[PDB]
Amino acid sequence: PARSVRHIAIPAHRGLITDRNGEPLAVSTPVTTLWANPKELMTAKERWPQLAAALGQDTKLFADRIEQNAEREFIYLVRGLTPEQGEGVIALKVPGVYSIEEFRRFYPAGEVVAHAVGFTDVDDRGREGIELAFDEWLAGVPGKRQVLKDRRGRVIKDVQVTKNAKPGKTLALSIDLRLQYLAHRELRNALLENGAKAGSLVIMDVKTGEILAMTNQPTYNPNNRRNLQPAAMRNRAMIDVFEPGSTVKPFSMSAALASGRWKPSDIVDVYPGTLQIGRYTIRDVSRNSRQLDLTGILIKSSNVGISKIAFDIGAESIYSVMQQVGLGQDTGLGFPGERVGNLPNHRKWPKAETATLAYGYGLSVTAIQLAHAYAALANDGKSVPLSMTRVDRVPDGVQVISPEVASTVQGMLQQVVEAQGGVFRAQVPGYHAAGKSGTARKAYRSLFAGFAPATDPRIAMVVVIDEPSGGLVSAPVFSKVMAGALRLMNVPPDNLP
Repeated sequence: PARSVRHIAIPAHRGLITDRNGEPLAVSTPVTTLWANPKELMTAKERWPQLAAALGQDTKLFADRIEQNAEREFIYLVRGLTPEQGEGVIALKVPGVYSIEEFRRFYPAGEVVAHAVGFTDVDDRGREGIELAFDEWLAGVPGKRQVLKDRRGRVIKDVQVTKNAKPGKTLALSIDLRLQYLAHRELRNALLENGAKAGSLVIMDVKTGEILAMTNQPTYNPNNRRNLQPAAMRNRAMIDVFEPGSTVKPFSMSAALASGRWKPSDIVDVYPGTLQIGRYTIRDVSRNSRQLDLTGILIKSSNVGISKIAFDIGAESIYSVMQQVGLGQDTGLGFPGERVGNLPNHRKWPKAETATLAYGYGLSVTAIQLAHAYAALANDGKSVPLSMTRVDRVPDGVQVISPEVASTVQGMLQQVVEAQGGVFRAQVPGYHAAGKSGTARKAYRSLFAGFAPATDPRIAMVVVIDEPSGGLVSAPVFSKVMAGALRLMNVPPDNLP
């Protein structure tokens, strides 16, 4: 053409991501991009070597690159320069070479909140985490303007803006960066001490459904992704599925106490630590007991004890509690490759399946699901939807366990942490803590799920440590992060004289 009127897209500024207190976690930064018009470049060959050497390119590869594209009006030269190397190259004044400021993401907290926030691709689109999950909200609407272009396809005139670029909107996460630092650090120190390869730690507000901290090791620096490894990029807390084992026994007990047939002081004979059912044998981790009360069944994590209770009340009651607290269910968070795990259902529950569900081998969950289930028990039996964004108006949420049963089970989990023979390494200096260890098979994962303070719960937490060198590995991690979380949140002690 003698001349052509053309569309040009005006990029939108991507919305700021903050923590719940407004601390920046992802910010769109002006970067210097140099681009070129080959058609203009072909008229200034004597400038190429100087241009090549400025971009640190082999003269010949650069010349071959221009010649092989002599028919196009655009090629990137280099993206993500400081203003200085922009002006260092524009200083040359090569025909067909231009500087533009593009927006690129910077992650001020880096590796500390990598998995939760995620990262954008080269086109400034979300690739992982919140960046992908809220991409529409954050992206805004690119703009449009009419330009006039010559034979060589260069902008000779700005005609009009036809649509204004709409800025992306700010997003406050539920994450408290201070709790997230404490969690990242304590988990890192736990893997080292315990000789473990990987791990996750989730902290939830039991009243609001807010995820206050979500940390995975190993982690990566999202500002430097050249030496990428899918191992480091793995959001384990939302992706890793495991059999929760003893950590779901409190939901089996919740069904027992709601049945009308069981109270805490009731007794089960678990001698001799094994129970044959058809061809299958249920086996306890410790086999030194006869009569146990329901609290003792939790303290000893007796698979025999919880099996005999499950046979008495039926698997249907247990399945229903686990379903209602979200185990094996969609979290509704919309994070990419979030797994739902599996809470298998039956019309007919034989003894074998009934027992395996009750002691937590008949299902697979994520750390986030387990944390959400502990939040509902901790919130006196009321489930609140999970949120990764700051909650200002709390949803109504659902009464899934009766407050009386939830209170009784809280008191049981407090005695699991506090009673002689209990998980004493979970005790939280300040406050009555409540929780339960488990081991999930792989080699295995050490689990601890709990909440505090035990009387007036505020925070639920799950700690997963994969293949240490079982559950008395995770207990101390919970102790440290919980004390630290309750203090950063100015929660007051409930263990006083």
